[PDB]
Amino acid sequence: RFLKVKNWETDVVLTDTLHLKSTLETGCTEHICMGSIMLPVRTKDQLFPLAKEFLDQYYSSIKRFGSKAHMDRLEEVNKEIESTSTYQLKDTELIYGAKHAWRNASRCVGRIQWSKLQVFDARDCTTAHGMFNYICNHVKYATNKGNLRSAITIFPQRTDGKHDFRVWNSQLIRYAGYKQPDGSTLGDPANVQFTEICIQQGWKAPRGRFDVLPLLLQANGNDPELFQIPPELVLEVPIRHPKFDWFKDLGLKWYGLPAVSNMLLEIGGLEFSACPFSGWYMGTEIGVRDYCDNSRYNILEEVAKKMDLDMRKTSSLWKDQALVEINIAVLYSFQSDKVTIVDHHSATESFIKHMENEYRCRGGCPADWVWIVPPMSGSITPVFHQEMLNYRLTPSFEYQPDPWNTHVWKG
Amino acid sequence: RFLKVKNWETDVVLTDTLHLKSTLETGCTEHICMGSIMLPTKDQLFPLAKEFLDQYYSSIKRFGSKAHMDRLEEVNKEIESTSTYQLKDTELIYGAKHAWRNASRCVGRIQWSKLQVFDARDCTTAHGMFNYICNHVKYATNKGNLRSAITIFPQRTDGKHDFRVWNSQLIRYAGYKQPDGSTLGDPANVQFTEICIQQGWKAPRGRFDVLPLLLQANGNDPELFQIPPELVLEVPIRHPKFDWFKDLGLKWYGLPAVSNMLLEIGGLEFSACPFSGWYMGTEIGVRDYCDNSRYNILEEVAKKMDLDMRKTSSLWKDQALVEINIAVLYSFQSDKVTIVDHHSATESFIKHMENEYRCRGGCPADWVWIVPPMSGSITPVFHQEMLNYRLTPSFEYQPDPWNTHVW
Ligand code: HEM
Ligand code: HEM
Ligand SMILES: N=C(Nc1cccc(CNCCc2cccc(F)c2)c1)c1cccs1
Ligand SMILES: N=C(Nc1cccc(CNCCc2cccc(F)c2)c1)c1cccs1
Ligand SMILES: C[C@H](O)[C@H](O)[C@H]1CNc2nc(N)[nH]c(=O)c2N1
Ligand SMILES: C[C@H](O)[C@H](O)[C@H]1CNc2nc(N)[nH]c(=O)c2N1
Ligand SMILES: OC[C@@H](O)[C@@H](O)[C@H](O)[C@H](O)CO
Ligand SMILES: OC[C@@H](O)[C@@H](O)[C@H](O)[C@H](O)CO
Ligand SMILES: OC[C@@H](O)[C@@H](O)[C@H](O)[C@H](O)CO
Ligand SMILES: [Zn+2]
Repeated sequence: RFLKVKNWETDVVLTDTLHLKSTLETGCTEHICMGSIMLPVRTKDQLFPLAKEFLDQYYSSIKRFGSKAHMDRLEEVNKEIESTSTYQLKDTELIYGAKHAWRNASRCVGRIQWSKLQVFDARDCTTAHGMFNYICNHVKYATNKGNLRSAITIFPQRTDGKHDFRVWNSQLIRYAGYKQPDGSTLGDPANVQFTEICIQQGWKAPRGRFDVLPLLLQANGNDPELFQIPPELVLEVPIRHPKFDWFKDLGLKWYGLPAVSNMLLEIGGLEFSACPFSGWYMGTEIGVRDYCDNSRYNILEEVAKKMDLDMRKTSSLWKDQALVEINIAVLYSFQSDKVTIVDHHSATESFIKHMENEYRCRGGCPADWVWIVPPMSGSITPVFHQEMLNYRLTPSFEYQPDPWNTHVWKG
Repeated sequence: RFLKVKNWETDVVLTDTLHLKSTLETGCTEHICMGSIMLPTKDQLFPLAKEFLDQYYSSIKRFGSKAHMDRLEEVNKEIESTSTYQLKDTELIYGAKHAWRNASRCVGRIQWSKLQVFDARDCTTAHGMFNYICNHVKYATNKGNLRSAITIFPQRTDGKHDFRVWNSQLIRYAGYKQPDGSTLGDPANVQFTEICIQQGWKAPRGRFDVLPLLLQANGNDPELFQIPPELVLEVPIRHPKFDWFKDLGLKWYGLPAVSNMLLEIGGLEFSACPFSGWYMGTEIGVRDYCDNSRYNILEEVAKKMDLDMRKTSSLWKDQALVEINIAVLYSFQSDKVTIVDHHSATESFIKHMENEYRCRGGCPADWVWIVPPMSGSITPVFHQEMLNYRLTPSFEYQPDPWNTHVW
């Protein structure tokens, strides 16, 4: 079967066949669309078809499908599964699987970059101190003094589910949040619960507005351990505005390296529960979401005050006005400090070219419109006008529950 | 089977049961979400009529009463014999309000119970349609203090005698493809403009020519009518800070009135059912003015603001976008023509979703359409999970009549 998507700005029509390869399910049915819902231990039985399907995809991409190397590899994996109940990926297959999980990430606007990903193989890691060292190395390589390079570090896969590797942090670099007795929050409200867990575990909290959290690392299903990233490895940008000289006095800064550490990477039925990955920011992530969500740093009022906008009525668009100035400031600052960042115009235009290329060479590009459209100026970006099809391909990044909700404490 | 929607800003979780009542399909499957796609006989009729009458009688606390059973029998009788049926005035009104209530893409539904229903089922000719429409325009405009209204023309019979308004909105501007190769006026309406011309309209060929009405009664050939200028309230667009803004020569009309949809009630189909409310400001300032395939004025505005248009990362488009939208709201407000800003409208909609969950068990909502086209995440709907599903009575899309009509 074929499916068409149309761009309503350009009338360009594209044809999807890739959706035929989708296996995992969406949450939607013929009677209900779940497209705006935020959230979407294996047998030998289920494992061999997953491995075969993956290895067939890998062998086709290297133009060796049905070769002797292909056939021998299938047999080698089959034997390993029934003998040891699982299997190990070769290095090339791991690299391919990690890149493809990114290529297949339908909520990712940055996928034009998918084939340029540095893969660090950390499957020989055994302790949390080992994990600390791997993570430091990742951050230093990815940071590259501001010329950010995409990277992923892949700790040992799941075995019985009782020996998981996990990074408890939601991002490798992120700011603490502290709920005060009077009910206000100091620092980042998104991270209060995790900050509380760190303190409980022994972290000496500085209790300021931008304290970089310590790493909380779990190796081999053991209790997690606390480490501090060396400050010299944490690149940060003070935020200032090109015209508004009072902007600096808001005391804002943000870190340069976005590094997601709480997702699960699934490759050929194997589950990599610790797989921190990093790229670079699109400006709106910081200027719109981190700074301006009511439940995050919530700076809109203070900024509009300093801009002396008319705040008596929403219809003066004071929020919209302040929003734009803050976002200009974020891009200005990163650019001035030579730290990689992309604006939402550049990013969405690049995504449309990526998507079209993918339709032509791959037969499709699964994409989640709700997530691809930026959180400001939606319709003056080309993605707003682009119909998209959302489906799930493997290899993939998947959500997993926060580990404090599942961990069996050893004590 | 019982479904939860979470607001990620406030943590409020609501439980949806209303979706189990859904009849029509979504376009989605368990393998593919089509959430962002723009357009996804007598035997068929009695179940649809029964389902409708059941909800109607339930709504007036008379479910399973003799009045209920009697009407079911009566309509049954009437379909058996006539192959269709007629709604009582009360049922028609209820059904129209509920088609609005059920419109998953409509952010303004807090208003749904306040809809003036004009029954034009006695209408027979295009001149008659013109008269009803003028009366609707004048009633709804109410000198700037806009009132929601729908005018309902006769229902489909054998489908060869359709009433249709060929216009996509009652009031809209013409578009003219030019020797130049550029488009003068509104590029969305080029095709319709030409049809009007080719039917004999004498076009002024300006930037903001109010289209004539192209009205089709009883499956006959459509006829042209000019809406009395005095009934078309228009707003000149100026900015409260930029004195130069007025020199752009921008205006818009006060009355948004959709005329190309099909109203489905209890299986009956009302193919001409023009309906009107009032604007959310972004519709004009973001979409009408700034879409690339529309008036596309971002470049000229940015220029008058002397912004650095060298780099996308200066956010010159974004800055100009906000100013254009400030001007739209200020101009409508200054002239006392009802308008709602996107902050106000989306705040209302969250309150309405909460009412509907509390009083009806749910509220179908299409997040892709509900979130405004600017400043998405600073409005509360951005953070609100929504379930989309199709309830009847409903408004439905239908093919443009010129593709279908046999002249
Ligand atoms: C190279 C620069 C990149 C940019 C600018 C970028 C941009 C983004 C942004 C803006 C989002 C949405 C984030 C949010 O609102 O929470 C996102 C989602 C995502 N991207 Fe990227 N991306 C990049 C690289 C990467 C890399 C290197 C990977 C993994 C190898 C990745 C995988 C993802 C995934 C899995 C999501 C979805 C997260 C979820 O569902 O919660 N991206 N991308
Ligand atoms: C009273 C003020 C109202 C406001 C502010 C309002 C707001 C809106 C907006 C902004 C849209 C999106 C339109 C677009 O982007 O093209 C919309 C969609 C819609 N509204 Fe309303 N609405 C109002 C009243 C009404 C009324 C009176 C009806 C019907 C009786 C109605 C039925 C619809 C329908 C059916 C759609 C979806 C059209 C489609 O799917 O293409 N609304 N509403
Ligand atoms: N630019 C980036 N941003 C990014 C990419 C993927 C994921 C994320 C973080 N997503 C947060 C999702 C989330 C979590 C908790 C609550 C919530 F509302 C939303 C951020 C990158 C991070 C890593 C590589 S690129
Ligand atoms: N404020 C209004 N706006 C509005 C409400 C419903 C529908 C519309 C017009 N929608 C046009 C959607 C559309 C269709 C086909 C192609 C396209 F690009 C865009 C506008 C109202 C119109 C009537 C009552 S409220
Ligand atoms: C409820 C809704 O799905 C939720 O707010 C989504 C909307 N779109 C998003 N898009 C991105 N990129 N990131 C997000 O966190 C969200 N949040
Ligand atoms: C392709 C995409 O579905 C399309 O551009 C939609 C997105 N959301 C929208 N939302 C509204 N309210 N109106 C629209 O016309 C659209 N267009
Ligand atoms: O404070 C705890 C949160 O940071 C955490 O629960 C995240 O929201 C979660 O890891 C998803 O990002
Ligand atoms: O916490 C809700 C959002 O504000 C948050 O997830 C941001 O979008 C994220 O930090 C962007 O990178
Ligand atoms: O033509 C595509 C859109 O610009 C258009 O449908 C507007 O969104 C509409 O006129 C707003 O009322
Ligand atoms: Zn769906």
